[PDB]
Amino acid sequence: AVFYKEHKLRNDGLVITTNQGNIRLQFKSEAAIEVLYRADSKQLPSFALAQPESAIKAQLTETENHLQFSGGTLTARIQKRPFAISYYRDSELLLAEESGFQVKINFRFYLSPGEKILGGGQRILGMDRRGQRFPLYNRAHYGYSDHSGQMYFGLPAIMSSKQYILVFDNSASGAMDIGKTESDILQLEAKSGRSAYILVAGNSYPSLIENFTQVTGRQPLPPRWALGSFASRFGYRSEAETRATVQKYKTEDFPLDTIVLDLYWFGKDIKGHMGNLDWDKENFPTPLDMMADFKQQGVKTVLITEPFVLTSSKRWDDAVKAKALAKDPQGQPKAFELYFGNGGIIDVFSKEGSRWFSSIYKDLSKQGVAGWWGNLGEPEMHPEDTQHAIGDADTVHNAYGHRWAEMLYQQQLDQFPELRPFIMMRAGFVGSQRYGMIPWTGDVSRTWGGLASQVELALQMSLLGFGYIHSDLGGFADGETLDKEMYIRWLQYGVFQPVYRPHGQDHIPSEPVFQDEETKAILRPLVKLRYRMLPYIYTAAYQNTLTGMPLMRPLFFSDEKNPALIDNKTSYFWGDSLLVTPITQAGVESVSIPAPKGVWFDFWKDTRYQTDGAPLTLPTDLHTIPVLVKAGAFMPYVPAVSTTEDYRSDSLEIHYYADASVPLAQGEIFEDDGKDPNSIKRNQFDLLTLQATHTDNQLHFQLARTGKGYRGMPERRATTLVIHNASDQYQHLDINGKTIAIAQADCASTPALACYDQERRQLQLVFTWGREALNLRLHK
Ligand SMILES: O=S1(=O)O[C@@H]2[C@H](O)[C@@H](O)[C@H](O)[C@@H](CO)[C@@H]2O1
Ligand SMILES: O=C([O-])C(=O)[O-]
Repeated sequence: AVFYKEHKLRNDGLVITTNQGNIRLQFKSEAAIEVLYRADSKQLPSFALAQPESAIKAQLTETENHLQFSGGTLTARIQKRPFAISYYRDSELLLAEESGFQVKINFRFYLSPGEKILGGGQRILGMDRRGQRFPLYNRAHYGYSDHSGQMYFGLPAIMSSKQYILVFDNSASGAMDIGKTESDILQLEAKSGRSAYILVAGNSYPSLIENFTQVTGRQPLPPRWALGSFASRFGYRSEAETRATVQKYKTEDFPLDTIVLDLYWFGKDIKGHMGNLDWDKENFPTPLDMMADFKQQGVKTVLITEPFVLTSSKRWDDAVKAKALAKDPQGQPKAFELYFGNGGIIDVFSKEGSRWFSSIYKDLSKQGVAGWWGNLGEPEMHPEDTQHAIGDADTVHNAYGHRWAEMLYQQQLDQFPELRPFIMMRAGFVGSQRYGMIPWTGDVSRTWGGLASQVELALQMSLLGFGYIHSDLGGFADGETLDKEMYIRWLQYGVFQPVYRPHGQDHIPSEPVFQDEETKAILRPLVKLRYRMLPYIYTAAYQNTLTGMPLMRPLFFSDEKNPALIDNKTSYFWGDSLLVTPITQAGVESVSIPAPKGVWFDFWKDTRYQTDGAPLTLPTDLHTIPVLVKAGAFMPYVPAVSTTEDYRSDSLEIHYYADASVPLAQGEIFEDDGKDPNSIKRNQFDLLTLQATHTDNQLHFQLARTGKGYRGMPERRATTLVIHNASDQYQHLDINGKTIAIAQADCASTPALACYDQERRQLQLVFTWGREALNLRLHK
């Protein structure tokens, strides 16, 4: 039994006093509030908030039985007796406390009937997690397939169909019960740590995510090369083998930006060497030459590092001596048995651990390393009596990887202020995106079920801040012989998800260049397609940096007033315009795609479909997976290159999908130098926009460029605009008032400026796109 006693308004925050203690409410923006219970006491600081000490002016009003604390869109309604806070956007009930806070740490809230709940991060349980209970304790799930209540990267956060996000801003071993134990109760609990939650509201799912990333952090734009092709396996055993793999990509004509080196770079065996963090010179004898030779071919090098230093490693004595390791309660270095052997964990929460670890990254980055892979940051083993500078293992567990990322991000920005850090990690916390974390879904089995779970995993992480969530393409764990069909399907899906990184245990090849002729004839043009689509992908990335909009969006974005779509985890949006339906079983002959009402085109075949609600049945083939294009889409391409180091947009090819049903459409292409962390902030970019206006007798395109440009930017781009489903009635074209006749023959066979292909229903326009506005008008 809890009740209101008294309140103060101080430094813009409302401090309430109950019979059981102090509660501090600070608005972190107009649509986001931090509620800290036990505000009187010493607690761990926030990990989730990008600006933990901010509070914006709010309107407090008092009545008899209630208080009302309001920012712009979000209102906290604080009932006095019994004490219960509830949350409103306008006068719509988002979320009400039941008992609220208790003692362990425990928060309890009501769930409205029919409310659907996404969240928890990586779980394979269904998209609506209501009716489920699971732990908040990051932990490996080696060889998972079609089920998991607990894996590498949990998030103490949910997204509701009421269009709010709730963050349990707590790093400790805990649990989430989403109306499982009691129908109508959401319960959050932890063993220790901060007793705080954060509620964020939105008018729509895009605005919600914008609001969320506003307060938890925005991903800075990764380097363009992160959207390229990675060569990876576990693992290249030598410099010779790694040079041969870069060579194989060249001699097989597959694009390649980055080669990833697994744990054999620092020692000849899986066991016994972890913590060396230095080249195994018997197997990598000339690594500066190696990395420089690769950079001559436009190829970057990424190295795996782990949080553990083994007692058998070259660096044990030094790490002990520097006080870099986490300690036991006696106060000496804590050592424990890992798979790899006996060892300690680097204390990234301490000054001495951070400096020691940072110095090692600095030395290797100076040698040529372009990016970093941080593996096992759950941490994979983490005994409860391990003591970090700010708390014990069970208190800090779910923030270890988060702090590892922050440490490494700050370090890379300090060493290379003109480059974008590349940081790939397995485990983090809410807001780790603000440190550039690129997560992957761990050690997935080489099974169809492993593939069939990846969309669910990607969407759950994308919705809560992680745009670059991806999988080990082809599958990682076990298997004895390649499942060729599953592999092909996985690398096809690969094209339409955030990072193109095939990776697996090296008894079966993960790289597409090591596959048979049929497999390479299928995948080679799709990996080239990935490169041709870089303007589309990089523009989605730019939008993610601006607004948190993820690259993969769920089907439920298409209709916010149909909550039944929340369950779908087989069809998703890649950017604004493509609905992708991966094939997740062997031998599937056709698919039923639940395309939103409107007009859609087969991406591969140009076929036009219209639907008023009913699904579309498409046949399948081995060469592709089913992709529909939304009418009104602008799909931009550039010619395929071997490496994004050679990237050029001097030649653009843009495909517009016309339909009279879409009378107004827009597209955007974001260009910059692909490497500068300050390009957006300083406006050192070239933002191309395209607007189509489609009426009964006219189709009109308005083209423009904004931004201050960048070094090497083309002043003029050769542009081919291909209009799919173009009317055969268009008589003439004006380009900036200059009339041009539309040829009706020989389009593929003449240097035609405007030509209609009657057999394909495509109108092709070729022109020069310079810095000034350009208007193209077609009239009947
Ligand atoms: O248990 S593993 O086989 O899976 C772990 C990682 O998640 C993989 O990405 C990595 O390639 C392996 C070697 O460093 C690790 O051992
Ligand atoms: O829709 C049009 O404009 C047509 O097909 O003629």
